[PDB]
Amino acid sequence: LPMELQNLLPRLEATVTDLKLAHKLDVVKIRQQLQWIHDTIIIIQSTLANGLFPSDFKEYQEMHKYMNAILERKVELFKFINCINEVEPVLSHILDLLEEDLSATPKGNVDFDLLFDLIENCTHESNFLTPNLKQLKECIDAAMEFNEISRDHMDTLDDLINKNVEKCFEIQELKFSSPVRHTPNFTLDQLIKLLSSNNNTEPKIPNFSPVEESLSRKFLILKRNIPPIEQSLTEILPQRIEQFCGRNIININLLADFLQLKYKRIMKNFRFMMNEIKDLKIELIDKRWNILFINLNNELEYIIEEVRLLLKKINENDDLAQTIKDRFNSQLAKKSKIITKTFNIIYRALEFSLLDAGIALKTNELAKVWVDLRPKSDEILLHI
Amino acid sequence: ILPMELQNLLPRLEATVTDLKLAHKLDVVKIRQQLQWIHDTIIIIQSTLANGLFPSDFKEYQEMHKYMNAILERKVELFKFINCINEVEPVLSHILDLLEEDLSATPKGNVDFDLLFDLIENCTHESNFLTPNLKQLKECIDAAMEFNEISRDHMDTLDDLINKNVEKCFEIQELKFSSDQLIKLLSSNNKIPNFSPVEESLSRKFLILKRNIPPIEQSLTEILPQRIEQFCGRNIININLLADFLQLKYKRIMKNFRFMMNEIKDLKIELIDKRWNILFINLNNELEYIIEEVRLLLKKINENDDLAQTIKDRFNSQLAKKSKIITKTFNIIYRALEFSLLDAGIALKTNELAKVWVDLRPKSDEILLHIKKFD
Repeated sequence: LPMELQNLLPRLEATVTDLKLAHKLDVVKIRQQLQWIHDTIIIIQSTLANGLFPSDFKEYQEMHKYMNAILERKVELFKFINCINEVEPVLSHILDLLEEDLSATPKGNVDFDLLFDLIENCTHESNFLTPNLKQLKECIDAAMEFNEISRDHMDTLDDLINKNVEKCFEIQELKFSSPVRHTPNFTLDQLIKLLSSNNNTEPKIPNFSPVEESLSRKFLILKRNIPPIEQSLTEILPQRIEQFCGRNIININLLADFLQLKYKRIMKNFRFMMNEIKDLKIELIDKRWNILFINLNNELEYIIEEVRLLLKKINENDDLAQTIKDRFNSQLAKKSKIITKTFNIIYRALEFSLLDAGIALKTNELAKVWVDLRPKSDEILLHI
Repeated sequence: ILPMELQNLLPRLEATVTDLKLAHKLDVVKIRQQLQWIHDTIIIIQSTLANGLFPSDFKEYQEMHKYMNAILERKVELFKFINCINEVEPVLSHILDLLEEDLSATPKGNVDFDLLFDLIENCTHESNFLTPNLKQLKECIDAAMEFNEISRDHMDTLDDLINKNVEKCFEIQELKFSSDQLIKLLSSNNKIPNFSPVEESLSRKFLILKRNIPPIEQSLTEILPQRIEQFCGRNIININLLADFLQLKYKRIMKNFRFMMNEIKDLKIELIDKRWNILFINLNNELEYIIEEVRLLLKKINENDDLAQTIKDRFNSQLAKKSKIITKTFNIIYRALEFSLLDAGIALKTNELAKVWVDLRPKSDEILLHIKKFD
């Protein structure tokens, strides 16, 4: 934006630098360059007097664009302030030499000529200095950090949180797209085998399929992704508080105003994702354990009935062949053994507390009948 | 010894490992070793902090200052150190995403379980060590950086500068205590000490001194922000003591400043006010005497009647010449009242003289005006 000023800046540091590291008073040369600096200072101030520099923007966040504008050519504005803040000490260097060369015997009218010029630079120095150092420099630093907290920190966390919500959804699409649509039939032997696998290894997803091995793994990465995000939503409050008050710039009111809304917006979105994952955990764990136990209770109740029917038949028809009576006994033996293996493994399984109150009771209703029937089974297989 | 030196054995190795971890494609058994190595190294690093404690409650101590300096010496390296360990969680997430992309049901899954347990094993040690250590350590480095800036580069500088002003202030007085007319030059002027044309130089040395003050005085009201910021802003309870130390430093420097201010204010009276005062004391004294000179001259003319033309003409020319000086003097003195250089006190003496001269000047003037009539 300040094309005119860019052409001047290089000579400015060159002259200031020359003055900065000169020990000889060339009264003629020093006068020339000091006068130049004075005129150029005024020029820079007039161009920077709200032409293309900070003014009250309390009206709208259009200032965001002006901050972005600063950062584009921030390399240059930093260069300007560094030179101008060097001025006061540069002039002080010049002043010592004047005092050192200011012998009583000579008139030293040169000292007057230059001190008037020096103090002439200082008045404009002090006028231009206060806005650039106090406001412009701070505005670059504030806008630099504000872009960090908004773009690098807040925007990134929203991206992360959204991707966690999609992974949340991506998981459900795998569950629905599987051999087990819902309520999967199993064999009591296999139910034992799989239930017993889980006994041996917060809960984990049961293995209905090679797909469940996948869902389990995918869900584990999802569950581990959240804490860093949740850390950063308790840890961003400090960085948000610091800039919100510490900066004490004119437009800070508007910035903190905006950031508070962005944080509130993303915190809502965060709580949604947390809830979605909570709801998913119940589906992929509690529900799965529920249906498995419905499955158990179905087959358990049936094979318990089968056993009761066999007992009835043996007592009613003890007059039949030993081929028949031996097959009847071997069946009752085989069936009884599994029923107790089932109730044992059930009763050694932690997940029973997850179970819906209804289905847990069905298992318990079956349990009660089996404590009555097993002795009646056992006394018969005693004689065999 | 240095605890940093123990960690400095293998910091490059930790960075190297994560560098290749960032950009690894389809590495299985190799990755298992790499990850495991990092885990063990991290625990070793956690133990080094325990042996020589970078984060510790030294708040009770005033040896904090020593501890700052120690950190800043090797701070260059601690940034390299901090940067890699903070990168761990996101680096492993990339690995996990690569692992998740493998899929392949049971076969890939079995290896994946060995890996995730290893990865989450890295993270417990990363997160435990990483968060507590580096949070406080990074703050402490930044706090130490700023604290030395505000104490050495800002506060110590201003003390040096203030003292040099007091030295110059003193240096001037030694020259004042160790060493013509300005006749109408007074009238030309009509606050410049043009009293000693030779030592008009000393005033210019005072002028630069008077000009040096405000930047210093600016910096003593603009340091309060930087002092207030660092005082409360720092999260560490350790700041409380640093705040106390800076408050004591500031009050010490502020006393020295007010002394230097007073010293220069006292000096200004001695160079500018006193010299102006004596000039006008001197003029009033001359004025009184030349007024007297006139009265005697008037008396001589009147008392001894007949005198030589040579004598009567000399007497008259003196009376004329003396009267003109008296008014030139009154004129100058009363114009010093406008610039307000003349003390209100010595003003009264001039006024007392003025009154006697308004009674004599007619007696002077009648003599001269008869001579003026003659043509």
